[PDB]
Amino acid sequence: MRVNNGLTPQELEAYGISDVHDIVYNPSYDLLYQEELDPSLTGYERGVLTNLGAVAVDTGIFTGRSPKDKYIVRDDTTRDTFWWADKGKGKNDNKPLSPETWQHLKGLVTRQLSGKRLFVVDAFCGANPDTRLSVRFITEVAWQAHFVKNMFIRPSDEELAGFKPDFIVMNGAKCTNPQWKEQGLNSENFVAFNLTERMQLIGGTWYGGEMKKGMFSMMNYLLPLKGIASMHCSANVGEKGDVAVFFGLSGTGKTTLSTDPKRRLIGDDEHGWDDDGVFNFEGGCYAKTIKLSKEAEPEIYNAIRRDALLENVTVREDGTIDFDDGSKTENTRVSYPIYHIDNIVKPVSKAGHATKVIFLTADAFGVLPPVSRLTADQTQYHFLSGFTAKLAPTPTFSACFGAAFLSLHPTQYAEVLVKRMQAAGAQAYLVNTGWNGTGKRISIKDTRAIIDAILNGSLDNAETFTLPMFNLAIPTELPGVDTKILDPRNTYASPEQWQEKAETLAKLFIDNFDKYTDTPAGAALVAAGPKL
Ligand SMILES: Nc1ncnc2c1ncn2[C@@H]1O[C@H](COP(=O)(O)OP(=O)(O)OP(=O)(O)O)[C@@H](O)[C@H]1O
Ligand SMILES: O=C([O-])C(=O)[O-]
Ligand SMILES: [Mg+2]
Repeated sequence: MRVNNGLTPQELEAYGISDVHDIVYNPSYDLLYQEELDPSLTGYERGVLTNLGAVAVDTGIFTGRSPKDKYIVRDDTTRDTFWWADKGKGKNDNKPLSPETWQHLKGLVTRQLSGKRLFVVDAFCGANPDTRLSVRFITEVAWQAHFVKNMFIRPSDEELAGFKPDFIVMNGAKCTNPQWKEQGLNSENFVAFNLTERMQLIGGTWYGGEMKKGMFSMMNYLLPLKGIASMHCSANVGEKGDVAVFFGLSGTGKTTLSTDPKRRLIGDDEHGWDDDGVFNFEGGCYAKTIKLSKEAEPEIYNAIRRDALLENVTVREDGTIDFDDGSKTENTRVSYPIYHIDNIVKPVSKAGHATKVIFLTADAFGVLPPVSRLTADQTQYHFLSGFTAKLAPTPTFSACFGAAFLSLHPTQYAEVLVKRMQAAGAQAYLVNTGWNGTGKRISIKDTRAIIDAILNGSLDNAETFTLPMFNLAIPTELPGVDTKILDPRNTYASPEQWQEKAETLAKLFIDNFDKYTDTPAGAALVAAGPKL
C-alpha cells in the first residue's frame, strides 16, 4: 500500500469495518490494470483488454443513476436548508431519511466490507484548497477504485502526508437492504447521504456515476451557501484568457464541444465560480461513446488508451470495440484522467471569470434556432427552465440544467450565477445542438462553426432580427455557417409548419414556468418567455 501514507486497520475499525487483512491504499494505475485483468475474476468485477489498450468493464444491472433510490438524512443540520422533495413546490429527488434508518444502512455496508480485501483512495473534490473537500473512498471492487482515481483530483505525496478526510464514501454495491418495504424505501438499493456524519453509502448498484454525481450534489449544497456558484457545465479558455462556460443537460454537447483543440480545456462537467474565477471540481473527463467517430471527435477518441476505463461497450473476440452497438445500453462511456487531452490548463484546473455563457439544448421539436443572443431577463428565464428534448418528441424541463443534482432551491443557484455574470459583464447565448425541419440532427461541423463565431465575436457584431413567439435575436448570416439553417422556418417546406410546432413548444414553456411565479421576481420573468 504505497509509501509513507498508508492506513492502519485500526483506522478502518473506527468507521465500523472489521477484520480487514489486506489493505490496498492509494493504488497505482499499474496495480489497477493487473487487478482488473485477473483471469480468475468472475462476474461484474472482470474486465477485458481492448485493441486500444484500455480495459472495458460492465457495470452490472445498473447502467445509469437511480434517483428513486437517493436519500438525504433529515436532521438538525439539513432540515431548514435542504430543498426537500416533500415540502417545496418543485419536483426533486431529495427524499428525507430518518437517522435510525441511516444507522441500519451503515451496518449493511460496514459488514459487507468487513473481512474483505479493500481499496482505499484519497482524493480532492475542488481545485481550490480553500473550498475543496478531502474525500476518502472505500470499495472492494478494483474498477470502482479506478473510476474515482480518474474522476477526482489526485493528490501529491505531500498532500497525502497530512491528508485528513472531511467526507467518506463507502461503496457496498454487493449488498442490499432486505428491510426496505418496512422502512418505506423505494427498493433494496440505496444511495444515502448524511451531512452530520459527512458520509455517503451505496448499496445494490455498481454504477460509478453515483459517486461522481453524489459528491457534485454535496458541492451544490456547500458552495452556494458561501456565495460561490456551483455549476453543471464544461469550460475552456482562449489564448487571451477569455473563459467560456457551456451549460446543458445530458447528451447536449458539453463534453464534445468543450474539447476544442484551439482552446485549453479547464473541465467538462462540474465547475465553481468565486471571486477569482472559474474552477474545476474534478480531475478527469467522462465521455459518451455511442456511435463514436474518430473523424468527428479525434481528441476524445485518442484519449481511449491504457488507464482509461470503458463502460458497457461491446467488445468482439478479436479485441476490437463496436462503438455503434447500444444493446447493453445507450449510455456507453469512458472515463480518463484529464491529461489524456493534450491542450489543457495545467497544473491546476482553473482560470479567470467567464465572459461567454452558453446554454446548450437538443431540441427534438426542431423549433429553436441554431444560435441566438439572449437578453439578461431571457438568460434567467431559460436557466430556470432548463430545456431539452429526446436524443439520437418528449420535452424535459430540468432547472439550472441539472435539477437532479441540486441540494438547494433553484432560485438560489440563479441568484449567485447572475451575481457573477454581472460583475464580469458576461453575455449569454442559446444554442440548439438538436433538430430542425429536416428531421435530422445538425452536424457537429456546423455546430463547432457556430461556437467559433460566438467566441471570436462574430455573433456580437452580426446583423440580427427577431424570431416571433420566442422573441430571440438571430443573425442574418454567420461566417463558416450555412445561411439557410440560421432561421428555423427555412428548414420546413412552409413557415406554417414551424408555426404549429412553435406554438406547441411555447405552451410547454409557459406551463412549466408557472411554478416560479409564486414570487414577484419570477412573475416579472414571464414577460421574458415566449408569447402567443
Ligand atoms: N451537433 C452536435 N453537437 C454536439 N454533440 C453532437 C452533435 N451531433 C451529435 N452529437 C453527439 O451527441 C452527444 C453529445 O454528448 P456529450 O458527451 O457532449 O453530452 P454532455 O452534455 O457532455 O452529456 P453529460 O451531461 O451526460 O455528460 C455525443 O455522442 C456527440 O457525438
Ligand atoms: O450518470 C450521469 O448522469 C453522469 O455521471 O453523467
Ligand atoms: Mg459530459
